[PDB]
Amino acid sequence: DHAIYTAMGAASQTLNQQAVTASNLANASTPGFRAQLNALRAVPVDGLSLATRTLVTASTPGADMTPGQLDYTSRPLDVALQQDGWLVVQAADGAEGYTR
Amino acid sequence: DHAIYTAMGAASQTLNQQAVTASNLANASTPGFRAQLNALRAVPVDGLSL
Amino acid sequence: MISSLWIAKTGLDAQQTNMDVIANNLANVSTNGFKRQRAVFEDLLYQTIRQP
Amino acid sequence: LLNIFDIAGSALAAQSKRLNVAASNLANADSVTGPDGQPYRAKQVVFQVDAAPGQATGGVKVASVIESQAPEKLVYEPGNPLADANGYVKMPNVDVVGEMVNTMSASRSYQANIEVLNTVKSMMLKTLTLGQ
Amino acid sequence: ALLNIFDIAGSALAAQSKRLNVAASNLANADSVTGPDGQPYRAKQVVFQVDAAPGQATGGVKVASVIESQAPEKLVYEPGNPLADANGYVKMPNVDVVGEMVNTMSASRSYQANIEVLNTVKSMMLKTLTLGQ
Amino acid sequence: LLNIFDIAGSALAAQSKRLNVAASNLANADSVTGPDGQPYRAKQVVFQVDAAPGQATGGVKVASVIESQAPEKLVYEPGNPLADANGYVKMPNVDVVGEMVNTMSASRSYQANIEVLNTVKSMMLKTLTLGQ
Amino acid sequence: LLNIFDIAGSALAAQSKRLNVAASNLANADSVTGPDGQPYRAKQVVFQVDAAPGQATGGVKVASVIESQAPEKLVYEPGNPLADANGYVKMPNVDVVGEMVNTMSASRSYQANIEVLNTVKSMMLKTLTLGQ
Amino acid sequence: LDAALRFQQEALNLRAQRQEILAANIANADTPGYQARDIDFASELKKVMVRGVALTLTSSHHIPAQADLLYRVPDQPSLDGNTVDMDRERTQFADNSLKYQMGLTVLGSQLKGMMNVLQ
Repeated sequence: DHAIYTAMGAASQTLNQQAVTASNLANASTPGFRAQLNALRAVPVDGLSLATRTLVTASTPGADMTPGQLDYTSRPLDVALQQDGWLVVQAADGAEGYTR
Repeated sequence: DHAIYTAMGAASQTLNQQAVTASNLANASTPGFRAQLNALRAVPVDGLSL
Repeated sequence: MISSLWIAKTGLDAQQTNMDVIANNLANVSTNGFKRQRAVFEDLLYQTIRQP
Repeated sequence: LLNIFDIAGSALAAQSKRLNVAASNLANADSVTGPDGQPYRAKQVVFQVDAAPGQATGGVKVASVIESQAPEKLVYEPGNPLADANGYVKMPNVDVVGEMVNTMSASRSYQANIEVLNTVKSMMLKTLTLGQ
Repeated sequence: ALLNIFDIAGSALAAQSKRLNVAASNLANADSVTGPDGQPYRAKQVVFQVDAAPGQATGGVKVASVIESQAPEKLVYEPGNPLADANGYVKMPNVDVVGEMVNTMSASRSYQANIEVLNTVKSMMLKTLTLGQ
Repeated sequence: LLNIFDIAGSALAAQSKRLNVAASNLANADSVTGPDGQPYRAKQVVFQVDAAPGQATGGVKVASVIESQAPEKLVYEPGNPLADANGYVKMPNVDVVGEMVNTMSASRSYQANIEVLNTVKSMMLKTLTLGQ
Repeated sequence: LLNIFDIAGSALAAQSKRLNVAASNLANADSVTGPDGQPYRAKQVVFQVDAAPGQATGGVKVASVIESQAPEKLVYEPGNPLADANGYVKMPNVDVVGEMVNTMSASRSYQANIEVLNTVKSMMLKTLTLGQ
Repeated sequence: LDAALRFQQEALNLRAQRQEILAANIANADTPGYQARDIDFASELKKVMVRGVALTLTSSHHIPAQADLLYRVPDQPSLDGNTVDMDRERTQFADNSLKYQMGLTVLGSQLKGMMNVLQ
């Protein structure tokens, strides 16, 4: 009977993956955007007998630091960094954020 | 269940617009013809509530 | 309504806005002194759910 | 009305009114004028939670369907009446893709409430055979 | 087949009913932009405890203290709609729709189980009356 | 506990555990990592006959859940952590068709045992009216 | 005939006759002539309430099928007979999308009344078991 | 005495009449200008409970003899004429059927109690 919960978990968490992809996918043609890659984690439920259930929790391990492909605009002050490079920017609260 | 009728209206009216343009359009190379432009009117259904 | 639908909706609206920009930009060839216009987009605040 | 019948039926009625607003907007996209002679101002529905007094929760009320205040996108036709100086027809401000997405969302919410009503109704029939 | 099993199963019925009514409220008020005073609707949950805490032994469930779920209150972005603050963000109640579907599903099943338990105990007791004769 | 209720109830428990394992597999198919960081190894249950001393038959016991030691199909993502030399993520080896069939068959066996229990309960309650 | 049976069954009959009229229209659109030789006139049904003396409500009656008074859209074929001076054939004015929506709406209303009847049947059969 | 059964008797009869009214509403879902109806159950039930003269009884062959539709406020105007809202009607019909079943169960249980007292 509690199996439904595990299944529910999966369904719910799959929607979260969908959400990520959607935000990951609407953001094409957003300058320098870093795709937020996602994964699903098995979560065992260690208990007092017969460890049989595992949940499907959704996660985003990080961002895809694969350099997106360049558009030539000839504008004098449009900048493209080399691979693994970042421009440092004074964030809203005030701290060195990094952008592409 | 009445939404369909509103949609029906639009579809039906659109078909009529098509006819207008067709009559508007087959009349190319008709001497002195005056093209009949068309339009769509919103018709509110002002009633009791909502 | 779930987040996926509306996220994809704002993606569709952004593409529509980009196409509006392009269409205006293309209509205004042969307009003296006109300056081409480029649409620049941005992502929205990320709703964190579980800190690493 | 029993409590959950009220809650889910209110959800259904609100979703139906939202769908009607969406259908009306979608149908009147590209409609030059109203009866009085005015831009067709696009419509929106605002969902409040019902049951203000008592438990503060349960059911949805969507009274006062209002007007979406986007700027009435214009087109240039100074041969058509209804154009001011610097001839500009008024041309309803309906976001068609927004209306399609809104229609799908309303349909899905409708169906979810139908389903919850079905399950609860089976439960209630089982309830009445309490004893006898 | 004691009489203090009617109380236990009836309390279970009431708790399941209240949980189901709350989950129906959650599912209905998804995408309810505003509250009556004007506030995003906060999806709620009910807290199940054992009834008659002190001494006792085991018996019954109580649904005291309906609480408010701490999901991160998802946002949307429509800076044409009022109720969107600076950096226009409609606050958009935080309902996990599939979770609430399953909640209603299981609530109905548990309610049905307890209804049946009531009937079975009453049959036990009515056949208790036929003791001797 | 009467012997036949014990047999059928053990069947019910075994079927529930089998269905739970199948659901966990079907849910964590395509799960990169475990807690510590290792593949999710696909899980199976072991069905054995119960009542070992006496009559050699009766009931089913699902002691000792095990793991399906198939070679844990790999994928190639050599930027992902959890990838060894020859970057090869481990990618649980769950066959969805097998797991869906397991769920269907487990539900049917569960139903059969439930409905055996109902039959037997009626049989015994009728036995109590022996004579009078 | 039981009263609520009469109400719902009258609804069923009216909906069936409306669907039949819609099908006749949708099929005889694009029809040049009748038997005697005349335009085919799109047909419509008229819905009225029933049981006038008493309670002023209850059930729907479909009396007086009529022929629509739309202006009989013309076409030009001055070699085909049936065409008057200024050769013009009469060519029925059936609105196909309106008739499609009629068919779907009538089917949906048919389903609603069907299922209402089934519900009332269950209610009455449980009424027979009052006490005994 | 034996008018304790009167209350649920009248409640069940009124539920049946409301069922007939709601079925009429469903049946007339699409007739133009129907202007859907209903009754207020609490008021009707109170009125029936709170409130009949037998004729002259002279020599035989003397022939003894004897014998509020509220308007539901509509939402969503049509200008196809009608004002029956299907969702409201369906929820009301389902609730009414459920409460009719309840009343039937209660009356049957009262009759069972009365009949069980007698043996």
